[PDB]
Amino acid sequence: VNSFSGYLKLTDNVYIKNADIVEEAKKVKPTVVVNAANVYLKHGGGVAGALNKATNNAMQVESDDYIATNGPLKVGGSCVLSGHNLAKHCLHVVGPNVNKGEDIQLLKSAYENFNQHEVLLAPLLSAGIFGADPIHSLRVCVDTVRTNVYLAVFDKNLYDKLVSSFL
Ligand SMILES: CNC(=O)C[C@@H](C)Nc1ncnc2[nH]c3cc(Br)ccc3c12
Repeated sequence: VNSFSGYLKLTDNVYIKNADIVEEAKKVKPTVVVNAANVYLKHGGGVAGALNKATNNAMQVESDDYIATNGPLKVGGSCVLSGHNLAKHCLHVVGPNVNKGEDIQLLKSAYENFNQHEVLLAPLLSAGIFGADPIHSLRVCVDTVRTNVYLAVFDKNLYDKLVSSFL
């Protein structure tokens, strides 16, 4: 039993809700919140900009030190950093950005990072400003993640479409 509330169950291990991931993290304080990161950990907009804003820019300060030490992530890769006031940990995961020409096949590799964590609160990778089809992202999530994932979808119209079209 966990504290996630109001989710629709899609499969044995995947759950979904129309919710602002920032507000959801603040309420649940999950062990892991997933950020929709880029390779530079520049949290300017989309989910990343919103999560970082909620940390009062502490996420960005920590991220800049991480990059200065380690260099950029790989597309499809991840790193674990602090969750600040939102969660114990933040798993920064880089899905391919279609608006940069990146290989959509890398979306499966991106979701594989979730399997290193027993339970996660997450957005749909490569959705939103990353330009991928969210219906496809949900399909890859369900077919790749084996651990327990609670998906927050900000847009109500999109949430209803994802549920209604789910096979
Ligand atoms: C239409 N874009 C998506 O669907 C992409 C998806 C990854 N974005 C989000 N997903 C879940 N919760 C979220 N809260 C937010 C608050 C702010 Br401001 C900006 C974005 C999000 C956000």
